Amino acid sequence: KWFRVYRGIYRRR
Repeated sequence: KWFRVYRGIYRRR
């Protein structure tokens, strides 16, 4: 996983 996600990019913290 990556760092804390945010509004604008689909990911998982």
